[PDB]
Amino acid sequence: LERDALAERYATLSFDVQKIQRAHQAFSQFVGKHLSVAFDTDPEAEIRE
Amino acid sequence: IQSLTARAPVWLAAQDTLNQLCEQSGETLASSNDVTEYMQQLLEREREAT
Repeated sequence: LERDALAERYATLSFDVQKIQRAHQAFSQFVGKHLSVAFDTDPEAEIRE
Repeated sequence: IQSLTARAPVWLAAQDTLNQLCEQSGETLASSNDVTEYMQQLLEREREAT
């Protein structure tokens, strides 16, 4: 009965760690494919002008 | 010509520091997407090291 709780809690913690790791992977993929034009000014506006 | 000239020293400084940064790195850079690819590789290595 005691060890059941530890298994459950460990499951949640491992899930959280995996979530963080994948979030870092996503940001790395992003910057690999993205910075060339990141945060630049909106072209729709200027074309309209 | 004036626009190209105003952009000339900016371009030259870009190339200069690009060469310096390229030499500071083991891998040699050749294109913008290549630069960003190297950057994400650098982040990956940093994460593993920490």
